[PDB]
Amino acid sequence: SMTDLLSAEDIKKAIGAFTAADSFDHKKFFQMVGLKKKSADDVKKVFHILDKDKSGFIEEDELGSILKGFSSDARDLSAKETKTLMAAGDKDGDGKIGVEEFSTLVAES
Repeated sequence: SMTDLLSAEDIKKAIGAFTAADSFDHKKFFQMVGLKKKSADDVKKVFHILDKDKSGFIEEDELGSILKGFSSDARDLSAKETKTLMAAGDKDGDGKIGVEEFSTLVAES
């Protein structure tokens, strides 16, 4: 889980409070979820949870799957988010998010 690091409450509200909004851009959700509340290391703690067999990074395509890790209560990465959230979080512009970019996504939102 990611409650000891990331604000457990935030993730609960941010995830279940935005059905369509976050559906467009989770960036804002990134703020409400409380991912910024901590540092890249803290947020990364979940990255190890979700990025278990992603070889260090998840692909925008599969990103919509791994999404449920946190979003299991909300929706997943759709066309909009793949291009919006993945392409954003992965500011480096690699179409994917790895241990390196997962820190950048914190600076994004």
